[PDB]
Amino acid sequence: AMHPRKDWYELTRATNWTPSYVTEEQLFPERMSGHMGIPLEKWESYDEPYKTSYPEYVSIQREKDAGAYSVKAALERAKIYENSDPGWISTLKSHYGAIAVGEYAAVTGEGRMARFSKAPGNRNMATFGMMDELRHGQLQLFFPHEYCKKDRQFDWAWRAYHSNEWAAIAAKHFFDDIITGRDAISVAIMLTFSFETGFTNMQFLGLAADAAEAGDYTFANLISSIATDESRHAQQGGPALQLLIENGKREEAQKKVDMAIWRAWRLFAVLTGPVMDYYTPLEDRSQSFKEFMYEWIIGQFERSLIDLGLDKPWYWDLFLKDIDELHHSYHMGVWYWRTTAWWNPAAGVTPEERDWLEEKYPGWNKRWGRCWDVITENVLDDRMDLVSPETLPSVCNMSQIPLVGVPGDDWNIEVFSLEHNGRLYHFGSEVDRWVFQQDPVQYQNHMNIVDRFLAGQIQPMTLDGALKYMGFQSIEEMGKDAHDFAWADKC
Amino acid sequence: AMHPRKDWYELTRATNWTPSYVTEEQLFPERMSGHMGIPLEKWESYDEPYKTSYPEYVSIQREKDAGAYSVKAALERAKIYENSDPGWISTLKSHYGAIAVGEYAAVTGEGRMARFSKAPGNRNMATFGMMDELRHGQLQLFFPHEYCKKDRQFDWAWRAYHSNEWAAIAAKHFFDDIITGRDAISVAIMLTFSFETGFTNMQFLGLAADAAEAGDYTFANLISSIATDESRHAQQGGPALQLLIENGKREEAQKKVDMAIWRAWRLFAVLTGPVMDYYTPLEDRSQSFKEFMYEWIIGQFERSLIDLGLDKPWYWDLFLKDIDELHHSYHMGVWYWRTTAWWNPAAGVTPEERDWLEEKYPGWNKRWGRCWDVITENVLDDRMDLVSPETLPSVCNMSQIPLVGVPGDDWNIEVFSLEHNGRLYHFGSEVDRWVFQQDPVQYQNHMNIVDRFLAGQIQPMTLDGALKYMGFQSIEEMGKDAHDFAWADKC
Amino acid sequence: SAFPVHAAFEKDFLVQLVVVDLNDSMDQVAEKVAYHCVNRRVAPREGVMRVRKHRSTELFPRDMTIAESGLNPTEVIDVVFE
Amino acid sequence: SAFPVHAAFEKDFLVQLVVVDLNDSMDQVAEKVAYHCVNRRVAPREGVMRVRKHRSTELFPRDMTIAESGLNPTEVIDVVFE
Amino acid sequence: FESKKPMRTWSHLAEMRKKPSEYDIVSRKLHYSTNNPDSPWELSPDSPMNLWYKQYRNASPLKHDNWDAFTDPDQLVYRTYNLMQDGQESYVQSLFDQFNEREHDQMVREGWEHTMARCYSPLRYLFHCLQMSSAYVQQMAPASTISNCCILQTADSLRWLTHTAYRTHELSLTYPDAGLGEHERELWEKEPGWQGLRELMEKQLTAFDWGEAFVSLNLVVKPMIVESIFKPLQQQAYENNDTLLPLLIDSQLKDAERHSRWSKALVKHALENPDNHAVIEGWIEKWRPLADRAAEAYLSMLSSD
Amino acid sequence: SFESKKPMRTWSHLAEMRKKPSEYDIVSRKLHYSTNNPDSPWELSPDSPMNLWYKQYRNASPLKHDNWDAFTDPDQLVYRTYNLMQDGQESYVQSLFDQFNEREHDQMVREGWEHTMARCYSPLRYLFHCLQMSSAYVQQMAPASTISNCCILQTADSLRWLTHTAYRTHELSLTYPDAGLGEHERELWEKEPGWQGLRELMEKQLTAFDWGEAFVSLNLVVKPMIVESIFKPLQQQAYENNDTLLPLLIDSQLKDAERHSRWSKALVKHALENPDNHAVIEGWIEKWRPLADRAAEAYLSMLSS
Amino acid sequence: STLAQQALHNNNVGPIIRAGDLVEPVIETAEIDNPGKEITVEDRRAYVRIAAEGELILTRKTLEEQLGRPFNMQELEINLASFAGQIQADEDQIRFYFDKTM
Amino acid sequence: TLAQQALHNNNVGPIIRAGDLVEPVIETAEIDNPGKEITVEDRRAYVRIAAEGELILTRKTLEEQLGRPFNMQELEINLASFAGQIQADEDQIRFYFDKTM
Ligand SMILES: [O-][O-]
Ligand SMILES: [O-][O-]
Ligand SMILES: [Fe+3]
Ligand SMILES: [Fe+3]
Ligand SMILES: [Fe+3]
Ligand SMILES: [Fe+3]
Repeated sequence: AMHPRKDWYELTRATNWTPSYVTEEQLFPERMSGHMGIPLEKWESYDEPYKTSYPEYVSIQREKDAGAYSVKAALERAKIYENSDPGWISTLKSHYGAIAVGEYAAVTGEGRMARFSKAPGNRNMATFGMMDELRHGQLQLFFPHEYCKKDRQFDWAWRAYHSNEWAAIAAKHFFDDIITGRDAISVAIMLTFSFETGFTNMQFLGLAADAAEAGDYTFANLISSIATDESRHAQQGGPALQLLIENGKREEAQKKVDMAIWRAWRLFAVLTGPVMDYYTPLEDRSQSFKEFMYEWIIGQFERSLIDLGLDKPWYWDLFLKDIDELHHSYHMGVWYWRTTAWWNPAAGVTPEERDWLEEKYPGWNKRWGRCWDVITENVLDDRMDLVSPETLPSVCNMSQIPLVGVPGDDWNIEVFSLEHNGRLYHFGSEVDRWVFQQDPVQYQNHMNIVDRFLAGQIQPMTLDGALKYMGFQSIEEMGKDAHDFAWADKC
Repeated sequence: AMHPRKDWYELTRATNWTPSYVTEEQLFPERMSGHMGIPLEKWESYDEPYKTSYPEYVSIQREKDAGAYSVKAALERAKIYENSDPGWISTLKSHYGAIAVGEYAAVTGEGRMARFSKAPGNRNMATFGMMDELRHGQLQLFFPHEYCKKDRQFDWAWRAYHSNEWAAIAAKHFFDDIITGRDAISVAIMLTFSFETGFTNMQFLGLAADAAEAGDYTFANLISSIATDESRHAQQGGPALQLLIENGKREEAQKKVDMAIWRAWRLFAVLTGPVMDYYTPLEDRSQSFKEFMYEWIIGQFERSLIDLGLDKPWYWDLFLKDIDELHHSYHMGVWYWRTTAWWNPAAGVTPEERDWLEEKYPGWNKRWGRCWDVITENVLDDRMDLVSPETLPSVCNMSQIPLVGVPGDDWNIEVFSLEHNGRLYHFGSEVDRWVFQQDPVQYQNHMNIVDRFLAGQIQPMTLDGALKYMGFQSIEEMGKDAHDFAWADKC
Repeated sequence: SAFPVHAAFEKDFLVQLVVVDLNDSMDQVAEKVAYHCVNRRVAPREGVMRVRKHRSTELFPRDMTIAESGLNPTEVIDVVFE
Repeated sequence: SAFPVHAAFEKDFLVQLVVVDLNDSMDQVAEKVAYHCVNRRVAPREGVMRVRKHRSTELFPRDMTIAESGLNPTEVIDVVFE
Repeated sequence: FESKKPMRTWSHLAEMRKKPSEYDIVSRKLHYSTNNPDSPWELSPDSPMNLWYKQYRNASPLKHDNWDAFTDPDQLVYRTYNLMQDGQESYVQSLFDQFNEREHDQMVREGWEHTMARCYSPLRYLFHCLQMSSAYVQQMAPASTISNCCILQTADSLRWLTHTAYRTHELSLTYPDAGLGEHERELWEKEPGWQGLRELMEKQLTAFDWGEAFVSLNLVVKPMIVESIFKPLQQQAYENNDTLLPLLIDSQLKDAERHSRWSKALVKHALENPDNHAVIEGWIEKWRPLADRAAEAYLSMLSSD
Repeated sequence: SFESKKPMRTWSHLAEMRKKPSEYDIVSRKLHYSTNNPDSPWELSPDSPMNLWYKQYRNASPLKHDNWDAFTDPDQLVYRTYNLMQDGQESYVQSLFDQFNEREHDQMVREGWEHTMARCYSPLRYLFHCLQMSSAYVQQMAPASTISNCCILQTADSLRWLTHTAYRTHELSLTYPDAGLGEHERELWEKEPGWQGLRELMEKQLTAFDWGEAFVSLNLVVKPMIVESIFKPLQQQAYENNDTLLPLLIDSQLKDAERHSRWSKALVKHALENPDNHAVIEGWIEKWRPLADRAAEAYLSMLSS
Repeated sequence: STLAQQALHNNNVGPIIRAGDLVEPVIETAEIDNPGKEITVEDRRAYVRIAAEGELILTRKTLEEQLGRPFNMQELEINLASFAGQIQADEDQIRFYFDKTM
Repeated sequence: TLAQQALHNNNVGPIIRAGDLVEPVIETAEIDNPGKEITVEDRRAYVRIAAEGELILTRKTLEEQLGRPFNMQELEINLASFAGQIQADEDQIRFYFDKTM
């Protein structure tokens, strides 16, 4: 006979003890552990609600990978790359470049917790979390690897995080702040709770729904399988949050969640926003970016936040307004500076698409539509010099993304600046400025790509010089319009 | 350490002994075993070239099924049923009805050898063969079962072999002749060698090629996985063949192969021929039926027959002529009597398809095209009572398929008749009459469906009565034109 | 009275069961076969339809009856033009 | 000498790096910013282009130079119309 | 002609109370050869195979008007059989690997290799008889749910055969002078302790009635092998410091208990017809003295010098 | 300016390999971008706390190599093949647990063995958890992804051993409820002399934050000591007390431990390509050897009493 | 902002099942195991969002019968891509629930 | 005519179903049969790989072309058919003909 897990599970997490040959603080130093002075005894009530055991883990994950790889193998000849819309291929390039090695970075966040969390249950679930992020990183290298021979841009599935390309810097700045650069309890709260029960669902399930509409079942099956792991190890954050609230640390827990959510929002607005409203072919848009946001972040994540005993963030109404506006301007920037991307942005402004954008965001044509009109006329007149930039955009000192606002009829743009220790910083939002002020030593001597440009670190100090600095190795890898402006035939 | 197969395999087939308490002939009776008087000791030299062992079998077959089912699950929303051309859906309905319970019957053919073959290696490989056909029967019931809720015609994946529908009778008459109705050595030669290295590849790999072109990867992946099993257990036939030749029985071996090949040919000209040249949409036709025949039957199977020491069958030149002509007439019969099928035949005679037909079969338009001219004109003039029959086709007493010839400008039709024991039989070729003469006791008192109609066993003695006798339980189950005659609007 | 035969009509693609009567002339037999072929799969044409045993060289006379023919039930006949 | 500013042009969607010179008049600054905006993403229009410190109410005099202005390198300015 | 809507499952399952299981969908009512009593197979009604099935299946004294309602209590399909056995067989292969690493065979009590050569290695003939016999019940049984249980029992018999072949060879590497892998056929044919078993199997393999084949094999022969061969070998191995054999037999006994489970479920299904009790008891009594003779001869050889 | 180039068959960093890149090469090599910038390992302020940590404890390690990324796992394991391998081994172990429980194995151990287990075996869950935490630290600090990947799998293996011990402690408690099994292990780990050498060693080893010293102390000192002085003596004692389950279980764990020794020795060989590293590693080995020897001595004393 | 208020002020809990063979069995199980709850289903083709107000239970026994093959509760993670509500899981069932009412 | 030519071939080799074994088997066929011309006919759902008279696939080369551990017995997962007689062992599979037409 076998004995049921409920009967022996407690022994697997009976692993705390009172150190005698070193101090408790030497064994769990605050800068790595983040226990906020809560003594060891209090961490033993931590109870992970989504349990697993080593025998079940290796058996179930063997079945998950067998499914993912069997589907990839059976569809190798489905002509997805050849028959897909170029904007869909661009979505794959940006996803794999932005995610794959960041997943491998998440191994280090989970490892931080496996060594330095004072909660024995957390250290075991973080060990499975380490394994899950290994899976995620290896899958999302293995899958795009077969396209290297079609397109040098898929090399950026591996190369992006090794580059100084501006969007790789934005992703690394975020993940190094939330995942690899903070103590174990911060990781539990900012990564597993805030990011992996919130925005990760936009990218791995919202995009899966678009992939299924587009007919890419290898990709949809892949990223939805990845999300099943996230659903288990993301449950490490809830009990840590509850522990901090019950030990007098509600304010600190709220601040970390507030910070983490906003940082993820700005990055996912530039990566997922353009994908869902512009790169994905119209007929394959299952919902708009805003409708997905209201499903996954407002309807699901924010409600779960309240259920755990936390409050709506202080920036709630700022966040709702950003949802209507930010990614439209991020899209325009990524497109206008497409030569700095490792994918080929789709402009996505044929009349058919402009009608859909107007229905999903009333007033779109009077705002971003005004810029796309000038761009469209220049393409129709063969003034291609007017649709490529000769300067760089100003970049947020927090998100590492260009400083944007609403263009056109009711133009409004605000930079939120900050003098700090003899340096002038510029931020794209109130909240980004606030995030900086919560932890200046984390950020104050970092230099964004434009800071480096003006400091002489980018030679020659030209757009061409920035492209060499960003790591581009051939003309083919620089981004171009996804359709080679064939959409202008529709205008 | 583990010891390699080539270190203990011989002992797995050291299982022959000299019986003492019953006689050798009681243990292995000729009517079940078919040893042709070849003594037990001679059968010990049987050496299966495609070996497996129980531990490897269960491990590898576990992996095969994991892939088959996970691909099916990942593609369930690919919209195959709703979006596929109806000709492709009819191909699925025809395949599953004709094959699924026929696979389960092949378990009995393998079981016949596992018990009654005098060769120990045959008895072991037939045990894995029993398991393989169990797999194939269960896969090909499980996969169509999900479409039951969409279309009653998918019920025939289970029901066909329980009916007296005319194509079901043709399939059972063939499979009961070569699989379930003969001794073990006949099974080895007629099923595993003749059928499972010959025509099986037409249905499971030729069709898979068309399935991949059509975008149905669940079905392509399934039937090509089934073919990997057949490749192993079909290798039981060669060693039995070689033993028969070494022991003076080449003439008997040649007769059995000649008979099984012709019987399989007639059946697959009616099931696979129309699928490949008419039902499959033109853009998905990887090769013509005849091109596939020259690849799989002439180029591969008949060359393998020569290599093992047998001769080209005596009817070689009749076969080659048949490949040019027979399935075009079988298609016309199935379509004109479409109400008697459990699938919906596609006419496949739009001008674009007719150009393809003429290119692949020069002279097609002056033969079958003459008949399709008359049909097409009636459809355009809404004289629909002339596109449905008011009598029965005459049916071959061997293949159970209608008696056909070449229509049009060089009309040629021949029936080969035979009086035997006060009964008049009619056959569709010289070879079918010859097959009957090789073993009259197998066939002589069988009554084909038209024999039954004329003898009073079908009541009422009407086309309606025959349809009900054939097992149709509702109007929705009987075949219609796949496209509801929308093809006529292109003529 | 009822007399089943298997009949192949000129330029058609198959043999069909057609029930005729023992006292039918060959001209009536021909019309009954043609009912199941002409304007369905075979174009109409001018000419006199004749009946013969399957692949025989001889034709049965136009006025000759099935009973007079010596045909047995379920034998195969052709219907062709002169 | 080189004097980098971050400049937001009226009706554009973003703030850009534009390097002007320490002795450029405000009129010269506005034209150097307009090179990266007008006829690229912003329609041309009639009127006089004015420069101001970002979000403030007062406009720099058109004849004033960057050196005479109060501006520091990398500060944010708006280029707007009257 | 009536109109009917599509059904959620096969026509013959559509009136079940519960939702059809995987097992129901892929296993039930597949023997079309039972539909026509005068013509099992679609051939001449007096074809040789049709006469065989009319005599040995249709005319069996064991009768039931719905054999097809029989249900494997384990509800095994091909997919779940391979899942189960890949686990059990990879367990046994890992045992072989590790006991080999420890050189288990060198530590057996002196002379155990001779007892293995005489009483264990010739089981490959006995197990192959069970394999052949199971395949016969498979092809003759009147319901596909019955036949399916026999298929897996045939595969299990070959699994046991393959265990015995592997261990015979492996043991011969430590003891090359015991006849292991060389003399099994002569012992099967001539050694007194085997002749009871060989006579039993040779006569059992010539019982062609499907019902008598099933009863003699699964209710008489196979229970005797568990009780008089498997378990006494386990006890002998314990006496002789063979710790591998009891673990291997424990895994084979799991197969044997599964065979016993579906066997008993079929009997219970059959006894819905009160006439079948005397028929089953009659065949049991007919075959039991042969099986007792076989057990007594084997056990006296097993416990000998 | 820029030049036109053709697509590559693999990643740019692998395109100069002589052979076709393996699955292992594709998914494991050169993934630590935190080694690219010496001033800012992470994309934050160069003197952020975690950047300072990595510059002190990774970049400034006296163990030096110009190409740590060239390291190769001799087993070339990836996540997929690790799970394939371990599902086989762990289902083997779970099948042993099942069958030995059916046999009532724990009831037949020599009298008093349950007290030896309560004292000397069940507190190993603390030691195994320290190996788990220590392996996770070497993972996050190692300067190459191929090294870190070996550490991830070693972290999972440590949890595997912990889980074995937890399972068996509870199961043993069911036959022997009056021995403190599953109740007193924390007190033994904290207070029993035989455990204080091991607990002193791990508490100190867990505070060695230099990645090289962490690796050397963990994999070249601690883990070999556990093999020689805990695993193998426990197998011997089990043999003397008629525990036949524990030697089989430990043989499965020793398979993991030899895999850890294999990649560890491979990294040492890689590091010795720089002649300066021999003195560095030998010095750390001599520094930690005395604590490891005292740990083993105290444990073995307790196992003997 | 009132559209955002009403999106936030929900009490929907339950599983998000990815495309595969578990979608329809989980929907049927949710209906059977929560009599007197209205079960809502939103189909996004790559996944299905299954919800009820306040609490939703899936029992292993019902899921096994609706799936049609032997099933362990831990296997649900092969297809549970996300979920709304807090989770309480064991060998017999999984419960999705909220502690507060909005 | 065309038929006699189709019959009188000596082409031998594996038919690999669509999946991750197609490209490694083609590469292996070329590497392990130097001096044979390898013919490949792609039917999307399967690939027909042939050489004249004999074609060898070795385990060592296949495992190298595939990029992961490989046993010869696993070839059956993707070997949907083959031309020629088959001689298989732990180290290689050989497809071959006894006669020369
Ligand atoms: O990041 O998962
Ligand atoms: O016949 O499979
Ligand atoms: Fe992840
Ligand atoms: Fe994650
Ligand atoms: Fe088959
Ligand atoms: Fe077969």
